[PDB]
Amino acid sequence: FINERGESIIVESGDPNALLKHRFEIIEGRDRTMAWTVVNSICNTTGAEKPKFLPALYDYKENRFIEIGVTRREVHIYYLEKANKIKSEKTHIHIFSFTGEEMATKADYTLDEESRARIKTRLFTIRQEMASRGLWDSFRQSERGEETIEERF
Amino acid sequence: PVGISSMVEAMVSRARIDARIDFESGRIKKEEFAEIMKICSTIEELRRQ
Amino acid sequence: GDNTKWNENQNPRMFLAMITYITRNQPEWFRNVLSIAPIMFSNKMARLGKG
Amino acid sequence: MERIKELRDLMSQSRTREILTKTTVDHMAIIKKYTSGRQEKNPALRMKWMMAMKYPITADKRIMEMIPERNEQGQTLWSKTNDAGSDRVMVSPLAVTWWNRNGPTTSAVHYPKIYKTYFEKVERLKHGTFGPVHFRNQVKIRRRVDINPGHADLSAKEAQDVIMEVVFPNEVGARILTSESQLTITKEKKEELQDCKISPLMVAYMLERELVRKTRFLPVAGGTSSVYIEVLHLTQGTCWEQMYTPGGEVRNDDVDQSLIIAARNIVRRATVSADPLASLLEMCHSTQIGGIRMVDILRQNPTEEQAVDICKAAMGLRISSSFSFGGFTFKRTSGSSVKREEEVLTGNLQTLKIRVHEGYEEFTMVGRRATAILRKATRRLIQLIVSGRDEQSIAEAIIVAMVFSQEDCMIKAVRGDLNFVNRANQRLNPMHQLLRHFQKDAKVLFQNWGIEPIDNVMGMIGILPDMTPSTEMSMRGVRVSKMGVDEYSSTERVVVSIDRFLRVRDQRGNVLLSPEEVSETQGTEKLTITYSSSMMWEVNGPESVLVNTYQWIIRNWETVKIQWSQNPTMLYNKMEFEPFQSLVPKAARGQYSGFVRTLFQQMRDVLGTFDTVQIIKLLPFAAAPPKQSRMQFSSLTVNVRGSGMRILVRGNSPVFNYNKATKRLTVLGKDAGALTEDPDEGTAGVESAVLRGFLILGKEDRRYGPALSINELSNLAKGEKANVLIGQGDVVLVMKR
RNA sequence: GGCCUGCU
RNA sequence: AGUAGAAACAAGGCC
Repeated sequence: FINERGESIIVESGDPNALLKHRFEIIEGRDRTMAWTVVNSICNTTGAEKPKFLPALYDYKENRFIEIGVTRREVHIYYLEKANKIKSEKTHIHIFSFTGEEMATKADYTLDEESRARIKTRLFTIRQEMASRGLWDSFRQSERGEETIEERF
Repeated sequence: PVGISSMVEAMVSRARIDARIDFESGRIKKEEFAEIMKICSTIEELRRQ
Repeated sequence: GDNTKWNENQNPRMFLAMITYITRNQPEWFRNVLSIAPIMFSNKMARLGKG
Repeated sequence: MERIKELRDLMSQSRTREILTKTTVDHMAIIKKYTSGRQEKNPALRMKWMMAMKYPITADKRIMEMIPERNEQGQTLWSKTNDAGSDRVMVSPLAVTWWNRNGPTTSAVHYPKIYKTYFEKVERLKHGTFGPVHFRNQVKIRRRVDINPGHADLSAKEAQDVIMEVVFPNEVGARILTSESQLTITKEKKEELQDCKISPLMVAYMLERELVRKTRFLPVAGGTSSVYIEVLHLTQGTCWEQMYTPGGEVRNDDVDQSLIIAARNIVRRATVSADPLASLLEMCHSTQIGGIRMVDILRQNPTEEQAVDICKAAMGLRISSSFSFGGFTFKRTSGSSVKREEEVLTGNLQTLKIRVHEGYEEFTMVGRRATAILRKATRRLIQLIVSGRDEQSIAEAIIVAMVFSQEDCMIKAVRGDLNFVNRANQRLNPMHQLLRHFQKDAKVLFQNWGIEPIDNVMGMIGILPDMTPSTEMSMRGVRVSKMGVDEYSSTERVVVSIDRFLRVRDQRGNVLLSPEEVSETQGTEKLTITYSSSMMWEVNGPESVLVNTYQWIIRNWETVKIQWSQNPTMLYNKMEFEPFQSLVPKAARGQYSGFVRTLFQQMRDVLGTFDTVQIIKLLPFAAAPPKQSRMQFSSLTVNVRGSGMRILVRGNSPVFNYNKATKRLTVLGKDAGALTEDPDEGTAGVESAVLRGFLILGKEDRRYGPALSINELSNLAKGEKANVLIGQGDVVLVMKR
């Protein structure tokens, strides 16, 4: 939660205030229409360059987007595909693999390392549960066909 | 209009983003922002019932 | 010229044959969604009317 | 802010909440169109049967408070009874007219902007000029045309995207504009709408109407320019026809296209003419386009085209150069050359003499749908690069280049009956006959040219005899390319001579043009082609009697202008105006005469009033014996084809128009002399020779009341200024004497 | 008698 | 009766 100036309180839970001033504005998981509407609105008000593809979140203090992905393949190939996909990228890119490997552009991880550790713990626990179940290999070998959609009428 | 989000959710999201951008640079002030945000919160509460 | 009883002779099964010959070497889903129309028209029931 | 309050109030209830929550955004269209009332199968019957009832109209609830229950008499204007499935209340047309006569006012100054296409249409129609009507068979061919006068060259989807971005910046969605032209037009529109108070939907609809291009299948014959197709119903008939010149954006593109097609047609017709030079000169001097004469545009617009250049040279004006070949325009860029006057045989064994040229030389081919660059030597081709658009364009360019090379590989390929004589029994140019023979198909020229090796430099593509690129072996000297434009646009217009049969030549002795180069394609003009020719004066038509009369008074203006002032009775009683008077009807000769003589007399009386057009117009009507009268005229009838052509006293007409730009006078579509500038021409806005006993002080003013009419002016008296509507719907101020 | 409909 | 022509109107529904 940003405040009057460029800083955040980064509370743990249940600490609201009259000066909400949310530090992040989620873009992912809003529906394509609403996501693009908000992206165009913020780009117009700020006057930045609209990303060709839908980003994940947005930075208000710095006025740039952020892209976050989860990969089962090699991390470097996914990161470079993300970077080249984002033409004239003015938006930070962040990648979180299950094994814990992390990367970004310029290594400008503008986030609290405690959040990074929390997400790492969440991913590690998810990996533990998947390994106990046994679908982890299927997930690893099934990422290739997830992007493409085939009609099944 | 295209999209698959319920009408109330779309209306509330649009209202929230509009208020946010107005407050960031526009006419909307802190009092009106708080009032509209709390109204949207109670609208969401009524929806979720 | 002019054809007589045009509607009373275009059997929908011929339309299904045409639709299957048109859609050769096409994805199965497209073939099915196109073929469903003659299949439904071949079994149509004509509601009589006001009486 | 109130939006969310209304949303809360709406969701407070159960059914509204249920519909709000269950329905998604996609189902909004279905819910909007959800209605029980079905469409009218016979709208006309329902409308005729509905206006008989009371309250056949539905209006918003605001009528309840915006319009009284009853008007002065007591006729109900609205009823509280609600509509079937809406909150709209029922009102009667009395309500609509009550609004029109008593409703709240408003400033409609922005209405012309929102509906700019329709007002531009009216603007074009108001400034348009008409001409004579011709009865003649029309070959109404059916083709696709453009009905939108100002289409912005955008597809329907692209136009919709542009509208959404301009009017709804946030709702544009994922789409991002790509073409720079789209961005430029978007910026142009955005700058001019930085502050517009009308609703966004109306702006979006206007932009959609004035950007999307529309095409319809019409039986058009002559025109096809979007400005002309707009008035197709007025200039095209089963048997009749008319010349129309829309008063709008005389775009240089349309004018030059019309000029090019007219040049093509005139050259084609002159080719068969017995005396092409004289006939071409007279016809060029006897035709116009879009209301403007051919000579004016020709001397004004520089446009490169074989026929256009032929017309330019024919007039004796400055003429272009850069010789052409097979419809293509060649510009030498290196080397000398000399002819040799030699003899050879063909593959079909026919013997022939030709002139083969010397020296190595490079050339810059140009054309309508292609382009090329060539290097060659004496009888031998060295290299050829081509830049055509379609494959057959490259084939045409290649066969033209092969013919130009004069190689024996081409000479030993000619097979069949190729006779070098024209329809007129005129021996034909050999080169054009070969080039026409090899345009059906040049298969033998391809299998007989030869083969060489290539270095595979630049990754260049190989040649095709019959669409077979060969990337290691290929035709000798010939290359494959695709440039955007020729080297450069030439820089020199030359002098020339012409034979009787229109064989243009240069100062040295080489050949420059001929009636065989006129491409041949039969295009469609954009602006109407006023091809005046058969359209004539028989042996002595009005284009004769009348048109000529005005020409005589033009030529003798120098002594008529001074006889008009001193001893004018000896000018009216003149032996030259007698054929004219036979056309004026016998009943209205003396009335016209008294009218016109009083006009001229009070035009002499007051100083500072002199218009040569009025004197040149109204003299043939003052010939007759004078009968006095008290009335007034807006026009003057003359019997031309049992039909009364009306000549307007004030202003121009289709029968009498003086252009103020090129100073030509025009009778009935026929020129009748250039008119000269008298220095005593009163440029004071006053016109003393339009009304009988009244002057014209200028334009209208709202002080002296509404616009009186011509036939209700005797009510006035001494010194009584007033307003009058006359002419083509123009109001003016007048003053009695 | 009253209400409602004049393509349901 | 009348309109009309392969079936209808020449008033219908409810309290």
